[PDB]
Parts: sequence; C-alpha cells; structure tokens
Amino acid sequence: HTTLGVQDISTTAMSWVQKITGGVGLIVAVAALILIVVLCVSFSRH
Amino acid sequence: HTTLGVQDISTTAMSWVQKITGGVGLIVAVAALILIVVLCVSFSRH
Amino acid sequence: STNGTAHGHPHEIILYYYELYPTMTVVIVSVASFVLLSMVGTAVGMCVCARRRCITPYELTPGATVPFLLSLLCCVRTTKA
Amino acid sequence: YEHVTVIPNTVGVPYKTLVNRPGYSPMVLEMELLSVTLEPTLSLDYITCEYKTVIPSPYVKCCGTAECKDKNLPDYSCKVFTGVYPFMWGGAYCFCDAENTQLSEAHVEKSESCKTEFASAYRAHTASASAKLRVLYQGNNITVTAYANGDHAVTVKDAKFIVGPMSSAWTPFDNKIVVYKGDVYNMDYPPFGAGRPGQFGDIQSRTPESKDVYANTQLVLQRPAAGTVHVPYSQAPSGFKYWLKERGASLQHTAPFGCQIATNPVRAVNCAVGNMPISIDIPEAAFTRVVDAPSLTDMSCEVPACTHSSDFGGVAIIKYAASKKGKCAVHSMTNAVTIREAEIEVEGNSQLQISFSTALASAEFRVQVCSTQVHCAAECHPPKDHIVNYPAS
Amino acid sequence: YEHVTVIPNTVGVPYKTLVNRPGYSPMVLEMELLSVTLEPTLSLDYITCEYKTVIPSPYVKCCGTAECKDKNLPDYSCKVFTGVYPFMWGGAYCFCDAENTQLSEAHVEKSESCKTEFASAYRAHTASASAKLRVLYQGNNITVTAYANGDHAVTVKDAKFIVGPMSSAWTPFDNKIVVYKGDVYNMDYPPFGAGRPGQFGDIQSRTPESKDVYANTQLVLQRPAAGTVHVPYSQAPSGFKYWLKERGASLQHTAPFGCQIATNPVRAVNCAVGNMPISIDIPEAAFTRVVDAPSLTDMSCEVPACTHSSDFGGVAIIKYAASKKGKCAVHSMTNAVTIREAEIEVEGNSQLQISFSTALASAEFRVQVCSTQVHCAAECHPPKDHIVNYPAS
Repeated sequence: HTTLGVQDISTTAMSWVQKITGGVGLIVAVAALILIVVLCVSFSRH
Repeated sequence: HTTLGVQDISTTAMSWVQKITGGVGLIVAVAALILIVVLCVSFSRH
Repeated sequence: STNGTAHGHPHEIILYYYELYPTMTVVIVSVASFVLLSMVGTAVGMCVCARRRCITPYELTPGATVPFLLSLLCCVRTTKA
Repeated sequence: YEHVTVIPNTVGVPYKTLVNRPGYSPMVLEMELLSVTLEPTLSLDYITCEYKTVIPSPYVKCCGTAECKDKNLPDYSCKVFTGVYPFMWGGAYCFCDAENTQLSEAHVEKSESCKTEFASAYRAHTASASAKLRVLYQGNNITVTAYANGDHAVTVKDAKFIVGPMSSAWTPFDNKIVVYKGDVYNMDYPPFGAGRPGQFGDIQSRTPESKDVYANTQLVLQRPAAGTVHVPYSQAPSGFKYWLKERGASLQHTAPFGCQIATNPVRAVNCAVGNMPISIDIPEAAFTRVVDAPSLTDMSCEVPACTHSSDFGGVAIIKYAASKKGKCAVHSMTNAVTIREAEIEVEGNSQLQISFSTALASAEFRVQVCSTQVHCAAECHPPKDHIVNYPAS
Repeated sequence: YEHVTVIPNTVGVPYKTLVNRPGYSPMVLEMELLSVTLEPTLSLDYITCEYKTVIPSPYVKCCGTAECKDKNLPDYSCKVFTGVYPFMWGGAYCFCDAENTQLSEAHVEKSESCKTEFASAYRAHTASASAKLRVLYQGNNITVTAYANGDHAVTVKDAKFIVGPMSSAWTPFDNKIVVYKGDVYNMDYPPFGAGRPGQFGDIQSRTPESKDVYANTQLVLQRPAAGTVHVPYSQAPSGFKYWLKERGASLQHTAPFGCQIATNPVRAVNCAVGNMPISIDIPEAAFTRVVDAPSLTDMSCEVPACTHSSDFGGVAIIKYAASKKGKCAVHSMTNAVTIREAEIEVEGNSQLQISFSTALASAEFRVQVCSTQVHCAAECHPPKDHIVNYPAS
C-alpha cells in the first residue's frame, strides 16, 4: 500500500556514512573528562 | 419594564450619608502631605 | 518509478530522495550540520582544555619543553627560544 | 423613513419608541409582543407503538415428529414438544400415547393500532424565529404576524414591518425528542435497532405504514398443559403501553420561561429570552414638517400625585406658552420614567395633564413636549401591593 | 461473536479484516463501500418565475376627466394624461381638441408559465446520510444498506450489521440554496418581500399555485404617442429570465470531493472524507473450533514476478509441509503489502500461488499461512502508467 514515512533501506552503505558521525563527539567528550581529571589532580597537588 | 441597576434616589437624604464618607480620607491625605513637607524641612535643616 | 536503488555506498542513498521525499534529505543535511557543529564545539573545547593544561607552566623557568613532546602539538612548538 | 429599534423578548410588556425624522415633527410608536414561535428542524428516526404477537394454530403431529423451519420474521420463535397427548370435545386428537409432537411457532408484528396510536422519535437540529406583535400606529392598534428571521416583510397600513433576526438562541427542546399526540418529551430514546424488551423502543418501525419492523420482546414458547391444545409463552409486556403510564409531565408543563408547547408541527410558543430587532419603514404620508407645528416657552412642571408602581401611578400638569394651534409629541428624556401620552394638542397660554410610570421614590425627570424640554420634580410613594399581575419596563 | 472494525470513508477500495474468536479458527471478511448519499432538510422560503404585466384597454374619456382609483394589486400603477387627441381607423375617437383624458392603469401578476418554469429558494438546515456496503461472507457477496448513525441494525444471513457513527459532517450545500429543474446553486438570495427590480427575486410567490404575490419591477407609465391608442411603459426586465442566462455552473460541476448533485428530492451523492466504523455480530454457527485444523512446517517464499502498482501486480509461490487436508487462512503481517487470497486448501508436501499488491520497490514481507509465518523477498518494478482509474490502500 506504500505511502508511509521512513526511514528505510540501504543498510551497509547507510552504516558506512553513519559510522563517520558521532565518533568525534565521543572523543571530545572523553578528552573533556580527562582534562577535568587532570584539573582535579592539580587541585589535589595544591 | 422597570428593573435595572442603580444607584438612584432619593437625592438629599442620599447626599446626607454620602457626604459623611471620603472627607476623612481627604484629611489623612492632606496630613500625610504635610508630614512629608515637615520631613523635607528637617532634611533641609540638616 | 524513480528507482530508489540501495547503493552504494551512499550514492543510492540520495536516489531514495525521489521515493515518498520533498524534505527527507534537507532534514538529514540539517542533522549533519548539527553534527558538524558538535564536532567543531568539541575541537574548540579541546583547544581551550589544551590551554588549561599548558597554563601553570605558562609563567617561566625550566620545566618543559620537557613534557612538551610528547606534547599535544603545543605544548610545542612553543618551548623556545 | 426606515426606523430600526431593539426590544427585549418579553411578551405582555408595552415598549415606546421615538421616531425623529430630521425636519419633521416627532412620532411615538407603542409596540407590544403578543406571542413569540420557535420551530425546530426535525428528522424522524423511528416510531414506536403496541406490538402484535401473531400466533397461528399449533401443528399437532399424531404418531410422528414435526420439524422447525428457520423463518426470517421479527422475533421468530419455534419449538417442538415431544410426548404430547392432547384432548378435544369428543376425546383424544391422537392415536399414539407418547409418539406425538406439537410444533409451536410465533413472531412479532406491528399492531393494527400503530396507524392511530403511536409515539414518534425525532432528532431536533436547529430552530427558527417567528412571532406576531401589535403596535398603535396613528392612534389605532394594528396586528403584525411575521417570521423573526429579519427577511420576511409584512405591509400593514402602507408601513413595511421586518421582525428579527432573533438574538438567541435557547430552545426548550434537546437534540433528541419524543412526540405523542399533543405532548412533547425531552427523551434520550434508544437508537434504531437497539431497543430493549419491556422498555420504550421494544418495537421499532420507520413510519406507521412501514413494511419492515425491529422487534426485541424476549419471546419464549412454553410446553402446553396436560391434554390441552394451546400455545403458552413468556414475553415482556408492551414497552409503549408501559411508557404511556410512566412518562410524567411533558415540556408544556416542565419547560422554563413559561414555554407553551404546540404540535403538528412541533414548536415552542411564547418564550421569554434574549432580545429582538424590529424594522419599521413608515411612509412619508404619515410625517409632518416641524415648521407646520408650533413651539413653546416658559414651561413649569407640577406633580400633584405619584405612586411608584408597574402601571402609570403618577399624574403631572405641565404649563406652557404656544405660538400656534397644532399637535406636539410627548416623550420622557429619562429612561426610568415612561409617559402614557404619545401626542397632545396645544394652542397658546394653557396646560396639559399626563400619566407617568416610574420605579424610583425620588424622581427628577425631563419631559420633551414638541421640541422644548421641561424639568419635573416628583416624590413618589410605595404601592399597597408587593406582587403585581402585569409586566412592566 | 461481535466484531468491531474501522475502515476509511473511501468508496471502491476493498478492505480485509481478520476475525479471531479465541478457541475457534480465524475468519477473513472482505468489505467494500458502494456509496454514501446525503439528504438534508429544507424549508421552502419562496419561488421565483417570469412575471406578467397585466395591462387592460385604456379608458379614453372624450370631453372630460378620468380619475385614478387606488387598487390593492402587486406593483399597481395608475396615471391620467391630459390634452390627448387619439385617432382610429375612420378618424378621431374624440370630439374635443384639448378637453380629453386617458386613464392608463397597470399591475404585475405571476405568468401562466410559473407552474412549469420556476426556480425554488430553499433554506438547508441539517443532512441525513444513507448508503451501501459489500461483504464477502462465507464465499458469497452480500449487500448491506443502512444509516451510518451506529444504531440502525440490519440482519443479512443471520449476521447483525451496525454501520457508523460517522467520524466527520461536511455537505456541499450552504444554509441557503436555489433549485432549478435538475441544477442546484449555492446562492445568497434576497429574503421574502425584499426583492429588487431586474434581479433574482423581482417577483416572489410562496408556491407555483399560490394566490398572493410580491412584486418590485419599477413599473412607470409613459404618455402615449400623437394620435395613438396604446399604453407605453418603463419597466426593468425579468430577473428570472436574466438569471437563467447569467447563473453559471451548478454544484454538480463546482462542488469539491467529486460530488454528484441529484434532484427531487435534492441531495448529494458520492462523497469521500473521514472514516467509518462497522460492527458485525457473526453467528456462532459460522465458527469452527481450532482443534479441527492442521499446521505446517518448512516453507520457502519465491517471487517470480512483481510490479508495484494500485492492483495486485505481484505473484508469489510458497512451498510447505502440511500435517493434514484442511483450509488455512492467508494474511500479510506487513501493513504495506495486501494479499488477494483470504483462504486456500493444503494437503502435505505441496505449493501455493498468491497475488499481492504493494507500493515499495524493495519489499520484504511476512505472510501468515494458517498459524505459521514465512518471509518473502521481492524486488518490484515501476508500472507503465503514472495515473490509475481505481483507488488503493
């Protein structure tokens, strides 16, 4: 009957592009946390 | 017919009672102003 | 009609636009832009954090250099003269 | 000259309007609502009446078995009873002792009375306006009967009258109504094909002359008595006959605003609620130039008697100095006081007696005689009766 | 067993429903709307037609004066012309040279054609809907015609059908309509007794056989020509005759949703919009226990041909392994794909061919044969036509 809202296909290919986005977000989140950790180390050092 | 929201009569008498209210309000308003005036005199005196 | 092949990669992805559409792709593009902004914001934050690390050792006196390499690209180049 | 005015939807109260055509002497018209008709747009759902349980002669099969045939009839019921030994005038009808059967078939139909004795189930949608009203035009009472839609024009004494459109919109009828002869009931009747046994709607038909009928009466056949030929059955009594006894008072007696309910067609007569506009196109043949009239000077108003009531309980004497003999209009410039006199005759140095109605104890009112105004001072007293038998402004 | 289902208000599209009574084998019913008329009440305001200007023989008074008599007739016009010297076949009709007068009287009446050629001015209030549903019950098509109110029950093949109530209430007609023969116009016609000359409503009458008429035609008598006997006049031409030329297209051609307008009585036929509920009380005699059925195992689905269109453009072959001979229900577990077959016959190690309709190019759908499911892989192709002549799901 068609006439509906996606999304739908095309798997693989679709994953190829999707995988490119969000990874860098995780990286900068981890780096942010690490910077906080080091900051706390300095706070402890003082 | 008839039937409606006042006020209406009965003149005179009506005025007799009305005149009793609001005069004291004017008095305390004037007294308030006079007190402010004196306060300003003190402020000037200092 | 407007065959909506699968891929690929991507390629076909844009072919679907014709199939069910007006819209679809524009929203995805907006999402991509938002993702780019998140990526850019992360980088900006990272650079500020890198400053936060090089801070203290920003006054003077020997002491890196030293940890300035290994050292997140500045670190150095920075220690020197 | 077209005169537009708005009066409240109140029957029995006279309202006076001042018609002032520039360059022509003022005119006073008295209008009174005699009756107000609200006819709702109806859609017949179905009709209910007394039912007829059509039972034929029972098929008594001697020395054998009878079989039930599934028939397409309203509330069709069939049953075969084994081991029957019935008796007649000259003895037993059957030869066998226990090998006999009796087929008892039954169905529900519309009674012969349904054409005469029936209750109609209507669905009221929207209603319209329309009523009559009297008016004293040129010193004579005229009757005007027209629809209150603001389109239906009626010409009486060369004057075009347009009544309505109605301000509201209240009706004593609900979205579902029931009509029996001359009584209308606000009932939430069961829908078509959903009637229950013993209740209003146990038998449902489209029209009193309709072919197909709906029947839910809970009809069950019983085993006949020993040596007896009869068709005993258990069935819930007529819902229509029960309703005719347990319906109570109709809208005619229970409706608010003193509504009078009429039938064929069903509509509400005389109902106070909201206002109503009225347009009057008075011909130029009933107008008189101002110049052709007289003026007035030095005016004094004396009130020798006043009693504040629903009727004209006040008497006022107005002194004047007129330029010439002619007719002058009398009207109160105060919305609390109303004058009985619409127009009087003036000459020169004379006086005039007028009747007035007011509610206030202390009444200071301006009376406009011809084109000049006069101040009236009155100290009206309370009446002997607290409740009156006629409405007022 | 009562089965409640909701189908869209779309005529010509078949919809399939799965009836699953616990403990009993599933049943598939195919419903399809046929039509959906719509009749709304209407209170005749008035009727308009061609007018007749009734002019009698002019009263020529030789050597004297004639006087106009004020007559109570629609658009009555009278005038007396002084100094007339008319001529006939054998000479002058009058003796005097300038002492003659001519009385010219006229009035407007309903033409003889008003019984045949007329336009009716109606006021539409509320509308009553009535239709038509096709049901494939027990391998046979049955016709059900009932009111879509959700109360009117119709029994076909011992199954009670309840249609409605309607989800929505739109009508192509306004609160004011005009009907001429077989054409209905949404017109804001002038009210009764307020018609203008030369326009629609210049002559207003209650019914084509009515006695009293309203007339506003702007009729004025003119002075006759030198030595001529005739009644010259200035009057605005027939508003009805002018409207018959400048009315345009009727509702039949201008109404939305593909509405077809019928007459006597007026009503709208064929109109889509909104959904509709349907309650089916299937008898317990049409149900079969499950314990009286079979199963299946290992089933592969192959699609040798598929074309995504409004109709069943796909062919599917399903292989199976059945326990015993019996009937099994076929239904698509995917809302995008629809199967033409409701039930088929199974035996053991065999196959089955089914017709399916879909819109998607890449279609991965699950088909539930009896109680076991099978995955179907299909790569459907586009059809040759972009526009189709039948609706689909």
